[PDB]
Amino acid sequence: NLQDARIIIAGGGIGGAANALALAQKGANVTLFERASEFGEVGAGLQVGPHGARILDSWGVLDDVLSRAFLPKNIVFRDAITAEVLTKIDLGSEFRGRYGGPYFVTHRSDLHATLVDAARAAGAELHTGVTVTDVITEGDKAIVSTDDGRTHEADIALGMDGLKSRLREKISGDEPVSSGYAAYRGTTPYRDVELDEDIEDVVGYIGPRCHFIQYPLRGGEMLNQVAVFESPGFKNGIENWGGPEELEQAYAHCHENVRRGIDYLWKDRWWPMYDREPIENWVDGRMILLGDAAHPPLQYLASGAVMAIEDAKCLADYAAEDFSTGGNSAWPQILKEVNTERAPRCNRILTTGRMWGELWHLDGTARIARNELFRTRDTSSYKYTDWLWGYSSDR
Amino acid sequence: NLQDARIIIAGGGIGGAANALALAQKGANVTLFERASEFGEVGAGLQVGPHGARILDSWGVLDDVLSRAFLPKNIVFRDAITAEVLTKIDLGSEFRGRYGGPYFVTHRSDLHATLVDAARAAGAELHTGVTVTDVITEGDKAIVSTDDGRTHEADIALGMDGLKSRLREKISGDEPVSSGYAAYRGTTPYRDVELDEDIEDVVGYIGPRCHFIQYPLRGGEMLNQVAVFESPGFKNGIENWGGPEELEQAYAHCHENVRRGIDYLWKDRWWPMYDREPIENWVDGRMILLGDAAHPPLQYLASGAVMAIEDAKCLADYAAEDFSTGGNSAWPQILKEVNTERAPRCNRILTTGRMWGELWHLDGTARIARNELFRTRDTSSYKYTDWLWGYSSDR
Ligand SMILES: Cc1cc2nc3c(=O)[nH]c(=O)nc-3n(C[C@H](O)[C@H](O)[C@H](O)COP(=O)(O)OP(=O)(O)OC[C@H]3O[C@@H](n4cnc5c(N)ncnc54)[C@H](O)[C@@H]3O)c2cc1C
Ligand SMILES: Cc1cc2nc3c(=O)[nH]c(=O)nc-3n(C[C@H](O)[C@H](O)[C@H](O)COP(=O)(O)OP(=O)(O)OC[C@H]3O[C@@H](n4cnc5c(N)ncnc54)[C@H](O)[C@@H]3O)c2cc1C
Ligand SMILES: [Cl-]
Ligand SMILES: [Cl-]
Ligand SMILES: [Cl-]
Ligand SMILES: [Cl-]
Repeated sequence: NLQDARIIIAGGGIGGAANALALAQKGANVTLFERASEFGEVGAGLQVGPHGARILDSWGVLDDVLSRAFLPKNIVFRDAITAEVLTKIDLGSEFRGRYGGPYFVTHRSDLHATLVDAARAAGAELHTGVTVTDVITEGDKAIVSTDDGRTHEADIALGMDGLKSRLREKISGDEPVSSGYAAYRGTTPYRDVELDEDIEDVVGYIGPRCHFIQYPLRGGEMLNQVAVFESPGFKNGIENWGGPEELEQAYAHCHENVRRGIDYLWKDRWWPMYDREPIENWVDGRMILLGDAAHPPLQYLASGAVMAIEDAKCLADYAAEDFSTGGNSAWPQILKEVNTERAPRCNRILTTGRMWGELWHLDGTARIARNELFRTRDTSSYKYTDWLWGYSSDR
Repeated sequence: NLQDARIIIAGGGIGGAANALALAQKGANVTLFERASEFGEVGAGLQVGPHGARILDSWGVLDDVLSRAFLPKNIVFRDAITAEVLTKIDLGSEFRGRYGGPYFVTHRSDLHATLVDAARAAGAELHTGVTVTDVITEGDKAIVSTDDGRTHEADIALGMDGLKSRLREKISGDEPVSSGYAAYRGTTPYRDVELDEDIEDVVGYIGPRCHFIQYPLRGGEMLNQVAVFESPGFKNGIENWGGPEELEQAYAHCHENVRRGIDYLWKDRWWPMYDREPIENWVDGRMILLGDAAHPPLQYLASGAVMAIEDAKCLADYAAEDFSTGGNSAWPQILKEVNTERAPRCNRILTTGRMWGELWHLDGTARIARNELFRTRDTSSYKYTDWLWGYSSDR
């Protein structure tokens, strides 16, 4: 356990919250600073495969998250032009047996609140409206600066300040890499969505230069919808690219079931999709980058928040194992071993995820090939998914 | 049979020769005019699947063609960058049982000579150094004009004057459509080719914007090699595009086994690859277009000469069936019924063949998808090939 340990976490998204929870459950003294004046997340869906669900269960929060989640029976891929089913991933008891938990979907806001509440309950000291302005390592401590003029001492600090991380600048000068794709979301009362057939699955329509995803939330009462498309504005240097004037033309070539979806999306806000090139080293002295600060992906594998959750589990587990015997002096080795375990995993998600989205967005003969590949696969095989959903950091 | 019938054939390529043979075997009076001063073909390979081999057998010439041919055990597709086997089409006894004949390869020159010799033996009157300058229909006869100032009367005329057909202008004003790809050939003494492993198959290396094919000829004594690549010169308006200064860069990204091949090719001559858009109607009065004049493909399905051979069989069979009972008056109906049977078949080859070559030449994620599609297929299935190799015109 981590009783005598002190950890400061810079950032209170899903990542920082999950780390606060995992560390406080080991008995660590955890202080978390969040920039925003309240804890919160977007009131729309995310997907959490068994690689995240098993970890939530270990922390004792999965039952509760599920009480407010939805349990899809399958992930279903459809052609966005014809609406034809291409393939399904069965998320039933064999899936759950194999991977040690369910594949679920829920509101980001609910998952985030659940984590924050559990971290507090476990002893974490969370602070809102506080920005971490610097982290340095001096001797055997991290020294953390905040925007109220204070400095704080801890054993280690976690840089969990997201895609636009400034703490990352201590290690890398890279900038976010634009995908040229933009994401829109919507949640609609389920019954207000014009549906030809009801939805109890995660449905992904994949088409030339676009996709469209639907899934139920909150026990089937709401439908989450997500539209991702290639922005022509981006290729022309528009700074504020991907705006809603692009949506109608971006989908004009798709099936009516996809085109009807667009009307339900929120149009006041969107998410231009960026990632970063993979980096191996996430550690600067007694600071480690985790979550999107270390490994921000494009969302094709629906695993960014899951990776941040995995990060928490690995950090807490490896530290509790080694700090007990080696104390504070052991922290740099612990960070190194966490980085060595996590980088190959997460960097494969970044890179493979780019290829996976490309595979979705093919046109022409390439689309013909992709459709037939999906149709004819051995659905009993897990070779395309075991690397993702079957990973564990357990040593 | 066709005893009282008179047919004039404009063109003496593989198509015209095969039609001369098929018609003369039915007892028709056949006169064939060829522009060139000698009958001949290129001294390099072509492939003849069972859809052509069965027909040659019916005419009694397959045994003889085979005595000078090669019988590959498989068609083998390899990735042009890695040289990895992707899939094989087994050409063994089950294949031959299914499709009614062998898949063989031979010299174009030999097949052509064999057909010409057999057409002569069967009674066809062949003439070299004679160009057909016009064909018109007057009453119940075709009237054919030649470049020695003569005119000739027949019951029907076949326009078999190739990709650059002028007779086609009677029916369509279309021009050849450039693929932007160019083909080079070579034959090398088998033993002079630097081979890591010996070849007893048709091998197709398929890569980004290029392919490379090898197969043995003449009982394994020579190796046929064919290089097809996307010409940058074409996209820049070079009239004489696809020249050999393009070959080295076109293959630079390929595996050594492909790159070594280029040195063996003839560099003095090449074949810029054109086809035509499919047309339904091939008949103008008592003239019918057949062979490349009617349906010139890109060569990805290795079936252009085979289609011309099929044309001959259908024409001869359908005419012999109906002329016997209806005489000369029946010829326009016969041509219509031959056109109705042949156009959907051949036009599917034109169109599908374009998609098939595109499938070969994919890059990026599309190539990744295509490779995996090929690898994982049900090799016991014939669904990708029965339309091609299992067709018959028999009614
Ligand atoms: C359209 C879309 C769909 C997605 N869907 C899925 C999905 O289905 N499943 C999945 O697992 N993932 C998904 N993701 C990925 C997931 O959203 C992210 O990977 C994940 O939320 C990252 O969490 P984080 O805590 O590392 O970073 P963030 O969520 O960015 O949190 C960083 C926090 O740090 C705060 N902050 C910033 N700087 C400072 C500072 N200096 N001091 C203090 N606080 C600071 C910010 O206010 C923010 O609260 C998706 C992403 C997108 C864009
Ligand atoms: C690189 C390449 C590879 C190929 N490989 C294969 C393969 O493996 N298998 C396959 O089956 N097919 C293949 N083909 C296709 C095949 O070559 C052609 O489809 C076929 O040869 C066409 O035969 P044809 O008799 O209709 O026309 P052509 O071969 O063009 O013959 C037309 C003839 O008419 C003559 N002529 C022209 N105008 C006149 C006139 N006015 N009067 C008299 N004579 C005239 C010409 O001199 C010529 O001899 C390939 C083609 C290419 C380019
Ligand atoms: Cl993601
Ligand atoms: Cl992801
Ligand atoms: Cl051809
Ligand atoms: Cl062809």
